[PDB]
Amino acid sequence: EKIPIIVGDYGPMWVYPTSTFDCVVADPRKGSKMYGLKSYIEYQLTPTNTNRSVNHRYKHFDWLYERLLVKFGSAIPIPSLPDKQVTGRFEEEFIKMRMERLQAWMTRMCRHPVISESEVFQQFLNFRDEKEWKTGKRKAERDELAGVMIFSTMEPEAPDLDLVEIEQKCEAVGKFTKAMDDGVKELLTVGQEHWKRCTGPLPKEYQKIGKALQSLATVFSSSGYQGETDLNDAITEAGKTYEEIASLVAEQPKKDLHFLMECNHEYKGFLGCFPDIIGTHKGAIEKVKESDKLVATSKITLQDKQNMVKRVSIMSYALQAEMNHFHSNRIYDYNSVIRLYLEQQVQFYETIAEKLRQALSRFPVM
Amino acid sequence: EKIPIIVGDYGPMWVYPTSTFDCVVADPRKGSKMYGLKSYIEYQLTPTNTNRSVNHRYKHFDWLYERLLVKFGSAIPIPSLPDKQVTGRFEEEFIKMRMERLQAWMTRMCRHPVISESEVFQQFLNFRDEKEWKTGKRKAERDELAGVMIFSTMEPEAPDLDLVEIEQKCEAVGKFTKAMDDGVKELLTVGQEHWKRCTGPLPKEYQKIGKALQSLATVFSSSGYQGETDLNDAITEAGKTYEEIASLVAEQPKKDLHFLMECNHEYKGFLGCFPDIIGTHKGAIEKVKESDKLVATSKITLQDKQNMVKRVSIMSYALQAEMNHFHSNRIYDYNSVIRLYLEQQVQFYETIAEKLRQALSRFPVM
Repeated sequence: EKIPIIVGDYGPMWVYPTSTFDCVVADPRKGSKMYGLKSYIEYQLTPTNTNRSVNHRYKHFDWLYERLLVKFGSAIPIPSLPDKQVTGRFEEEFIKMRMERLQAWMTRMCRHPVISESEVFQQFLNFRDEKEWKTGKRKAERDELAGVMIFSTMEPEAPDLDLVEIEQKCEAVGKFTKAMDDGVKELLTVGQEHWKRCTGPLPKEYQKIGKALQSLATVFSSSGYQGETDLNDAITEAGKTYEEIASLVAEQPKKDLHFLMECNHEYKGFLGCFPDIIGTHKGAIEKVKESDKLVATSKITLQDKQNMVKRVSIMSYALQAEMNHFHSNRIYDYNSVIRLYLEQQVQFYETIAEKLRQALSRFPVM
Repeated sequence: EKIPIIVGDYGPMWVYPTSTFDCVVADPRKGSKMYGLKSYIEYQLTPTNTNRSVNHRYKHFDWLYERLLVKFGSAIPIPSLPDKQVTGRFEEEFIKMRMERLQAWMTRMCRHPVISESEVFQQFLNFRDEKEWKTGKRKAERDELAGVMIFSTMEPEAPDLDLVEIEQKCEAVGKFTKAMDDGVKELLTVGQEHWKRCTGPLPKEYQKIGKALQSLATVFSSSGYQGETDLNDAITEAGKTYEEIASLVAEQPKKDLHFLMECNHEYKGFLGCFPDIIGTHKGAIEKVKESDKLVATSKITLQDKQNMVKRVSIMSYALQAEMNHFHSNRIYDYNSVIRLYLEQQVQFYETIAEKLRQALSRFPVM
């Protein structure tokens, strides 16, 4: 099973294929298994590498998830699959957001140099027989090259680093991830906090204003003063213009804030995984310090000792390999969502301004 | 003393001069009257009609106020002079807002067809000797043509109106003013409410955001990942950009909301003069209903009766005359402040947008 690690300017990294490939997930189908009124939803996965489509119910993705988690979980963070919700198994909204989350989940895997070209993931996609599948699902479940053993399939195209060099790279990752986790948890709180404020009390204000104005115009109109008519219209419109800004405001987070939040959630997810991934490397590095203590107590041999080293190094490269894939994608992701949030923001203010500028051009120069 | 009332399409109205004139008030001077460390502030009133300047301490305006109130108070609402404040007699802020309120107060009087061309108001302005003034202040205080008597100087260039027609115009004014008063009191509340929200909790938010972002960039920068540098700068700047929006926001009401509020206060003031002002007329109209009852009880004569009528009509024309001056100016005033508030609003949103659009363009492109 080929899992190579090469070095570079940025340091170790996986070998990214030259012939990249993604995958689409849509067309919420409906399929069946004698139970009466209990038909599970089925999605369609259309790879790009070969155009040959396939179907999969949510339960199969969960299955896929556990496999990937069990197989590489000790080295590669595995994207979280969405929760198992409010018993709303059948309408527009539900399938939509779920299919949205599955789409993003699939693309993550497809983009991963190591996962995307594994047997389990691959066979998960390209399969014809309704039984050619059962065979794979079976082969998958008996693959003992999982857990820590996955490192046994990795081949570093570089020298050894002592136990020392290993422990150090471990600490580093552990300090970055904890830091970024703490950092994203805030960005998430203020955002959720700002969100809650733009969809609630803020609109009501512009709503109270716009109404306050309109009632006043109504009062002037009862004045019964010769020589007026033009103003009460300008006023009344200003109010209605404000009411629309109330709507525009209360309906904006769904166009920008939302994406910024989602991106952060996805990442809070990757981060939540390091607590585990880091405890295993720590134990591994700690177990390699006893090498000397062991060799002297005549428990193992120098060859056994030297293996423990060349072996725990592979671990680092894999956790070096994984981070390098992380950072790579982190930098791309935040640069796109922020770029997106701002753009939407801009248009937002620009739009409001134009709305005011209109009600304005209704009041004479005097 | 000429105080004529003519009729028109809109009905009775004062005779507005053809050669209009305003007056400026600025340059907070400092005068002295041997008390030691007790020098009262003095303002400078520069009429436009003749360019000859004059000085006046606040105490003199109060004096002017009482005179105008005593003289025409039974027919013309007299703008309120600002309160007598927090014992902060000497700095930037205080004199500024006070001088602002005096300026607007003077312009109100200058714009009034009846007040502007009265002896007391006029002499208040154009006077040379430090004694030529004492003479006027003296002449003013002995003018018995005040209170109800002011109507004796009014000349209606129109026929007589009957008690019925009178009571009706009275009710009307009473219903409009009460209505508009109630209406402006709200516009004032939401505004004060919106104000308090833009100078407090709202900025703190954009402040928390901008900081949340900046801490996060700080965390990424500790990552120690080969292949990044450009993003943490874009992020950190976005935060600082938000902090500036916090300032911009918390500092906006002073540029628009403020004028809109002030205009409403001034008017809440005219309205508060309600009452008094339409229950001398109310009493007058009520006293004219007893005309018949009297003439029959042989208390007065038909000639006496017919006088009461032609006489209470003059009152209406003078009042009616007052409203027509009110509405006239009301329509101009609201059309200018609203026009002003919007314009400022527009620029506000336009500015914020431009600020975002900048942090946006810090975007790479990768």
